[PDB]
Amino acid sequence: FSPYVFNGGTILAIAGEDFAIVASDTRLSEGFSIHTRDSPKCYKLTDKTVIGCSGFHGDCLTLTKIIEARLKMYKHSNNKAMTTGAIAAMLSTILYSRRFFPYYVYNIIGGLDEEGKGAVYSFDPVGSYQRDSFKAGGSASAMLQPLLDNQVGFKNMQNVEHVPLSLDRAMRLVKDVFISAAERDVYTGDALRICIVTKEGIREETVSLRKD
Amino acid sequence: TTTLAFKFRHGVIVAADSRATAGAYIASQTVKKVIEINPYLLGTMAGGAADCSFWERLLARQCRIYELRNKERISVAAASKLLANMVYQYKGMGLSMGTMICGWDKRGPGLYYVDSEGNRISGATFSVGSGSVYAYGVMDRGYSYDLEVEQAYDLARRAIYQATYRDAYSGGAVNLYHVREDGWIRVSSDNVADLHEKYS
Amino acid sequence: TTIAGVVYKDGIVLGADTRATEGMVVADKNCSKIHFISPNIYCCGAGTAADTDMTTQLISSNLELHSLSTGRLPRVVTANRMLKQMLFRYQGYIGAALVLGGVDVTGPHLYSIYPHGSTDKLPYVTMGSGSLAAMAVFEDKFRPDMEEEEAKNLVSEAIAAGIFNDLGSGSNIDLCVISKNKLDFLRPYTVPNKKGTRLGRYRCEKGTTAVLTEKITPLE
Amino acid sequence: TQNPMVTGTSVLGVKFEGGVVIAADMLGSYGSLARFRNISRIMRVNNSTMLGASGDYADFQYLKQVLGQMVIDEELLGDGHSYSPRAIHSWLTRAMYSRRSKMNPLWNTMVIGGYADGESFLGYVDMLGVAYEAPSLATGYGAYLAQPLLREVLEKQPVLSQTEARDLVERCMRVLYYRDARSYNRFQIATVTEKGVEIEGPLSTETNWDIA
Amino acid sequence: SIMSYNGGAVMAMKGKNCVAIAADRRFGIQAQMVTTDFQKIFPMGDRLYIGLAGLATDVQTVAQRLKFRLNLYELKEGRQIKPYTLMSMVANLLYEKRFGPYYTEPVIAGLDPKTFKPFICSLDLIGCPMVTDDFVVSGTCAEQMYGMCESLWEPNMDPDHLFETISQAMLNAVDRDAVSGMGVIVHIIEKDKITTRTLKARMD
Amino acid sequence: TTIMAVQFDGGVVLGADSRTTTGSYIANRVTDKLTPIHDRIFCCRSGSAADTQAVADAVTYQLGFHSIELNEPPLVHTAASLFKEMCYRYREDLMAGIIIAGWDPQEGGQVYSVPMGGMMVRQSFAIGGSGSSYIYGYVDATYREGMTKEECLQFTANALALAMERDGSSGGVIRLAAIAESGVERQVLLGDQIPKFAVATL
Amino acid sequence: TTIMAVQFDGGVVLGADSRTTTGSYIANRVTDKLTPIHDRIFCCRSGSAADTQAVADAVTYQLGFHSIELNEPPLVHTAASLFKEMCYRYREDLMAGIIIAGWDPQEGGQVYSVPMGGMMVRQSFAIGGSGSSYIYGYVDATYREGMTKEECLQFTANALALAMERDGSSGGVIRLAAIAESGVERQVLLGDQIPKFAVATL
Amino acid sequence: MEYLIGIQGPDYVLVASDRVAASNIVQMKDDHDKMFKMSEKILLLCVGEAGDTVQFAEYIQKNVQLYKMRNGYELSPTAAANFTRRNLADCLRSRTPYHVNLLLAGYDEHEGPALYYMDYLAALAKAPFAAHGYGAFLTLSILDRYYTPTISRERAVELLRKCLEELQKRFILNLPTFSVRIIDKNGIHDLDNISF
Amino acid sequence: MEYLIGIQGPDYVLVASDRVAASNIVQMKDDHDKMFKMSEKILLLCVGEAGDTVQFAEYIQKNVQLYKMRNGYELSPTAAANFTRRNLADCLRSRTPYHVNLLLAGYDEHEGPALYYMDYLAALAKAPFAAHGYGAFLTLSILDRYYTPTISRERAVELLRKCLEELQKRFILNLPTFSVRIIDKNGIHDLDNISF
Ligand SMILES: CC(C)C[C@@H](C=O)NC(=O)[C@H](CC(C)C)NC(=O)[C@H](CC(C)C)NC(=O)OCc1ccccc1
Ligand SMILES: CC(C)C[C@@H](C=O)NC(=O)[C@H](CC(C)C)NC(=O)[C@H](CC(C)C)NC(=O)OCc1ccccc1
Ligand SMILES: CC(C)C[C@@H](C=O)NC(=O)[C@H](CC(C)C)NC(=O)[C@H](CC(C)C)NC(=O)OCc1ccccc1
Ligand SMILES: CC(C)C[C@@H](C=O)NC(=O)[C@H](CC(C)C)NC(=O)[C@H](CC(C)C)NC(=O)OCc1ccccc1
Repeated sequence: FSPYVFNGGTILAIAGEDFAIVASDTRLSEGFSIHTRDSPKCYKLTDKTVIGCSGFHGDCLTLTKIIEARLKMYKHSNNKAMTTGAIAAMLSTILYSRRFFPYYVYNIIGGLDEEGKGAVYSFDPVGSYQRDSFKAGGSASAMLQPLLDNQVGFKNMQNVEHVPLSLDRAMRLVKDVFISAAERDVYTGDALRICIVTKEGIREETVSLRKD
Repeated sequence: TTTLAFKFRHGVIVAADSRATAGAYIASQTVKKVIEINPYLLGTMAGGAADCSFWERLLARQCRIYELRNKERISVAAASKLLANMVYQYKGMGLSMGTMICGWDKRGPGLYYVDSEGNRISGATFSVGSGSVYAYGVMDRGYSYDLEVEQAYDLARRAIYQATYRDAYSGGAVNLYHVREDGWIRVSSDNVADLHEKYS
Repeated sequence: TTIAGVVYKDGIVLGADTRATEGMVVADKNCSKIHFISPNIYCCGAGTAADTDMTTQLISSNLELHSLSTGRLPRVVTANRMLKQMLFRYQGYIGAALVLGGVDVTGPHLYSIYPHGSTDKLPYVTMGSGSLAAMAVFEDKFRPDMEEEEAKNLVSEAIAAGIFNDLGSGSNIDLCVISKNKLDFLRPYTVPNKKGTRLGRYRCEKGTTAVLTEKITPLE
Repeated sequence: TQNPMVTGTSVLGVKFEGGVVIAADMLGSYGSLARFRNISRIMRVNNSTMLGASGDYADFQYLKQVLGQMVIDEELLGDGHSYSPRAIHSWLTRAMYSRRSKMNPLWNTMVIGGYADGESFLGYVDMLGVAYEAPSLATGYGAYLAQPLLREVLEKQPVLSQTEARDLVERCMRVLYYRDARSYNRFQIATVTEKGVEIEGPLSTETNWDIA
Repeated sequence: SIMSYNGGAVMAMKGKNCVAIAADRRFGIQAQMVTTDFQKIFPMGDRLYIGLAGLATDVQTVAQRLKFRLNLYELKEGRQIKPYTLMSMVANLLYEKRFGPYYTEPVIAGLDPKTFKPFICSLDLIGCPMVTDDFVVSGTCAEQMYGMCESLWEPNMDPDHLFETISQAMLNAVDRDAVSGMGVIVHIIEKDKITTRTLKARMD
Repeated sequence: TTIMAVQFDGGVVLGADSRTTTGSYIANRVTDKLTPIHDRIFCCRSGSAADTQAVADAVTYQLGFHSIELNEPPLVHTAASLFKEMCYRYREDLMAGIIIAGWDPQEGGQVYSVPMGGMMVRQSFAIGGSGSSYIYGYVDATYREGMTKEECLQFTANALALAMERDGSSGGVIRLAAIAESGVERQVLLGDQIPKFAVATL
Repeated sequence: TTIMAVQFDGGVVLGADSRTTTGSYIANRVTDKLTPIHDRIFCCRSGSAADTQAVADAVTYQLGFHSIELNEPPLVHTAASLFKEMCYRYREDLMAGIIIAGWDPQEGGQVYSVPMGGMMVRQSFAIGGSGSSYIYGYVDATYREGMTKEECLQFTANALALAMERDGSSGGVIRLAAIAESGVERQVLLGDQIPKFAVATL
Repeated sequence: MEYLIGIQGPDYVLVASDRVAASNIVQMKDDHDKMFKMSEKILLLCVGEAGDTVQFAEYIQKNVQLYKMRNGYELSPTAAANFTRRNLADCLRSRTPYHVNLLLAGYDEHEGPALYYMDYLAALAKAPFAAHGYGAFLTLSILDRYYTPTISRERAVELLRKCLEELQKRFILNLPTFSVRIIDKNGIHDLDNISF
Repeated sequence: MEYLIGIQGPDYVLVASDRVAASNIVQMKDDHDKMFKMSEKILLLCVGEAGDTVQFAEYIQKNVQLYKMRNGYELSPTAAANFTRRNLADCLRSRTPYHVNLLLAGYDEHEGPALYYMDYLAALAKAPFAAHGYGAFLTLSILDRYYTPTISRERAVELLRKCLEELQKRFILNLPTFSVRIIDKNGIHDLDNISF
């Protein structure tokens, strides 16, 4: 008996000056088969925070329910909603509690900081987390990170002006990167769920990818 | 990972790289591997990122409870013993954690190497990580207790740079801290790419 | 891989997907899985690409030497016997699952060959990781003695089932129709899936990449 | 079950307009041998929920007892509150994930079908806590043989009638008999509607053509 | 883990009447670099080249054994090899070792010896050829290289734009691979010239 | 797989299911496991498809050359012996259970079971395959000496049906063959033609 | 081992072989695998001797205390439920295939199969053991609804005899018990009393 | 393990090798020589499994010496490095593989000094400086920090000393003496052993 | 491995330990002390798996120092050896075994000098001289050839230097410095370190 199964899934998160974009594909798979062509991997935790989860869907469903309970429990004892950084810190402890039987999940939290700026925190299966400006996770993490490092980071490029990232360029980059991943990753490619966090709230958009 | 620490005439110099890897995939090149337990005590992280980060944060919370209860900051020796005793309880279970606890106590500048395999040793110069061997050669040929502060800073940066060059798992920026009686300071975070141009 | 084959009233319709994958990453988005064995015989191949593109190539050479000596069109039974008697002496070490189909002097003949040497002459056959999706379409819609357009729509529907339901299958649909009077190889028969349009321009202009050294060798 | 014993084959479910229909063969195989050929692998939970299970039949019989008692218990309260299809599906996911985490899994893949509040529920629960909802579901070899045919129809015509849904199931049950070696011709069909859950008798796919 | 022992990355891209072939330059054992100037791309004709990634012994052996056959073919047939024939030849050598293969996957970039038409290709470790009309990648950063070339490659790129694309794709992909890099070399093959450039790359 | 052969005064009746399986998948649902090695000698193949097809092809070749050289119809024992020779010689590289039954002008209708391992034994009736186990008590209880081709054809059809209903690796159609001096008559039982037995209700 | 239980209007007929074996050695050649759990509820045991005996003792202990408190003859479904509950809670520690058959004033004669794993099914006729594999076809061709107690006795005898002739772990004598409201009637068939089927000798 | 080091200079190639032969926990020899004279201007420093080093090294030496006798001239450092690589690579997939890590060093009157690093898998790389052994991990960085392409033969011996002093301080194995030789236009020259 | 040697004389016990803390091919410390003071007349030299050595040794040290505090007198070298052997044998079949090889050296006014040997299996052996490590295989024979029950403390340091110089010539590991301490009626005396 093997307690884990890779169910596929790609998650991306880009932080801006007033917006944070968490995005994911909507494909659940087991082996060379497709369970559902409509399973988004993004979850709204607060009006200012969304988490993306990929790996073993059994552990993903459990962790999100554990996180939602812990968020309500923090509000009951502290009389205030949890910050994106507080959720990032708690997740690291919730993940390391299962160090000897880890949750096979890759988590990227996107939200606004207490100053209203975007905040992306990337997490490893057993805890390790870090604030980043952009992060891809899941099946096509290695196919999406390189272009984001070049376009959003402006790396390996000379004589190029480092303009601040607009939401529109961020939106177009997210869509373009997922279309390239869909053409080369077999686990990514049903639809794209883009969730955008701003002062107004978490707007959600869905685009179509390629059905195998 | 290449972490370095040496005790000289003007205190203790602590240096590290910034690369984190998931296999042969560079997950990050901006990881902070030096933990500020107190304004005067710092820990370095080499091995499992989650393991090292979790137990140094547990040591920081334990060292604060010590200051509140005993109205005095823990010694570098007492902090290293807590970490060693904590990790010993899970010996053989697979924790990978190589660390260096550096600071200024009432006995003066202190540097301790605590591993997840039960090792706790004091010393003047330690280097932990996959680039430790590469860094030891340079720091040893340039180490001197009577080294000047700027010479000590340059030695730490060169030793980390020469290891980021020979070790595939080490790279990013050399982050340098200087622990002194007034407390540690963050001297610099130079990228190895700009140091390749300087050292050539 | 989704390779399928059906025997209709006038001949045989073979079909295949066009995706090759190394691990869980796509390597070729337009591979040819239908191979020429003889002017009257074609073979769809699934499994190790190098094995299916060498067992077929060697049998095509041997049936050519046979047809030059005999002076007669090759018989699909000769290809099956040659292919099976080779796959057997390798005990499944050469992983070549194939759908051999052709029309000879005795009519149209469709066969399934497995990497160990087993063959099966059947009216409809499917192979590859998309075989059961394709078989569900054939066990639900196959009717004996159909027409070309009806039989071609069936093999495209079977290939689509594997392309949209299998993860090792995808890209375009190729169909090879063989009659006693015509061999139609429709390589890009149906292009069911396409890459989305780029929304942002990421072109790097001259000067973006810094070079350390350059050497231009003039060619005559 | 660390090692499954007498087990059932595939269970199919498709949501039509006004309810859901599930189908299962009435056979329990003991490793190739068709030992028990008149066992129901479908269960009526409440008046709005029905459960079909694949895998160990003893593990399913245990669940029929626990879920059966849970429904009797809530009815004794007489408070006008009843477990809904999504609540039973939520409970089964937590039940399987807990057992998998104890390394003692219930070897069962279940399809929950339900109709409540003019809304059709069709959920999937595996033995690892992997759960999802879909317009059509198929367990075991039904995933590689029947789901393709079901999904093709549910794409051109997203909403099917009860007659169109029953016809699709009978065609998928026929294909499963032809290419599944653990399948039996005698099978049951269960439909949940506003009129409650009904389980059809020992139906046969005598629509088996054999042009050998 | 027999291909990540020595690391490596090679990429070939098509342009308008021009081809490009780039390679990393690091030679290392597991995590130790030994040299930063190892050759992985070898000339197989005036406008024909082959980039080899995998075990470094296999890169050198396959190149040398390919030159043996190529020089014999060129002298006997009295003509330069056309890009497609070299691919068929490499496939024959690699498959002759099907049960006990060379741990190297080759990319061929060249212009037809007469029509000067761009040809690029990739073969597996047992010799399975795949001709593409866009780009071909091979190495330990292949996934990173796929994502970069799928989002940056454009049709009918000129010689200068082909250099800026193959170079940017190689530099950002090897920067996410720990066992690949220590320099990048790029050969732009055109009808009248072969420009070779070394790029400023992270040496970490 | 269920293969069965019975001898009658004048010939032999042979029978088989029609199911090929890769795991629990039915690769072929209409397979012919009754192969003709010569004009009046057939084989019932069980076990590995590739191994059984290769050995049957080899024996047909060797038996064909022997018959043209020795200008005389082949003996059923000779075919069984050539099958035994290969199946014993490659017993460690071949999974093949075979029943060689046919009619010869000298010894009449003969049924020979060359099981796995390479052993060869003449039998009044022979059964083989994964479904053979479920019908051992039936064949032992229903077999009677002096049966006819018609009674023997019913015995084979009834026995194969019971095995095909209990063995998952057996099923499809029942292919029957009757070999006698007159010739070889082949018959396929499908659907309601396949013998049926009532299930219980409790 | 071969164990069989058959229902009839008024009661059930249980039967078993008598061979306990360790490898290919027969430790007990006259074992009784038919154990009275209560006055009109017996269990046919198959699998591990120690596990079967331990479970039958525990269920007899529990059923007896239950019947004393309730002050009523116990139900065969209650006996089958207790066996299933213990054989499912300890499925990984016990190798116990059991068939519970008996009579009760409510549902009359009832046969329940509790195979290894812990599932329980009410059946018209149940067969268990390593010899059941050979009698599946025979029991599916000769079972007829409406059989009398005498016919059910003859049916069980012929079935157990056929499996004892083809299974190495089965043999000895055939022990049969017919339970009804009148009571239990146990008998042993030895030697010639055991049904005989002519072996086909060429 | 055993230690091999090579530093290529503008007109010379300096090589050093440890002089210890160990059984298990005991050094059975402290005057061992791991350098073989292939030609008058080519040296092969070989380390590896017992029996495999001399069997492969003596084989390459007798074949390079046969070339000089058969052709009247000697093989160049590059030809010798390639001949060695082909033989080590052609016995890798054979049933008799040689576990040997080598450092060929030679001086061609035309191409000048050359140092070639080869691993047991038979990967040949030309290097300005290279080392073989676990001690290479503690010394390659000292060479990278101080090696300059125009290093003098005097400064080359000083850097060799810096690297061997590092082995005495940080290495866990007692490597006390080192055989030091240099190659140039005038041939191979034995230098004093750096002992500690 | 680490080296421990103890030589007992007519009225004293001389002990020595290597001063190196290694970590995979590297010496991370050259001034390590493997000797723990239990009383003013008993020394415990512990070597073995990391953590187990300091964890077990500090436990015995604290329990011995607790006995002096509660009883006003100190435990004998023999009672300390027996107490240690019990604490290692009880943890032997436990889930937390300690892998520690130890030499206990102590002096009692009545029983005089005493040297005890204990292995990870927890066997206690009193011996005139003893050693732990792979270097014991090369030094116990020199101790057997030159040891006399009436050896002076000056001739004893000479026998110790003969054993340590044998490690400097035949052992494969670099053990350059050795701590030396003597116990007598006047307590433990730290003699100069024997370095090479
Ligand atoms: C602890 C510091 C040195 C930080 C960091 C820098 O090297 N550590 C590391 O990179 C090493 C990688 C390797 C040496 C095992 N340890 C690590 O844990 C990192 C974790 C993320 C940073 C990717 N790499 C890794 O493989 O973790 C993935 C993982 C996931 C689940 C369980 C265990 C391990
Ligand atoms: C004509 C078809 C056989 C081509 C296609 C269809 O199956 N091949 C495939 O899909 C298979 C996937 C595998 C699951 C069989 N992929 C491949 O065969 C690819 C070839 C592409 C990179 C061009 N090569 C490959 O992975 O071979 C590695 C290998 C090496 C030695 C033995 C076995 C396998
Ligand atoms: C002898 C024939 C009449 C076949 C007959 C057996 O009795 N029926 C069967 O079902 C046997 C079952 C056997 C494994 C016991 N089937 C088989 O032997 C199958 C048949 C292949 C054509 C798929 N062979 C097999 O499993 O290995 C060959 C193979 C090679 C590649 C992929 C899948 C299968
Ligand atoms: C007694 C019935 C439950 C059925 C009985 C008859 O086969 N079962 C058995 O005999 C099984 C068969 C199998 C588990 C090896 N054998 C057994 O349970 C053991 C074998 C030991 C290694 C545990 N046989 C044995 O030791 O004999 C004990 C015995 C002897 C006589 C009467 C009752 C019990």
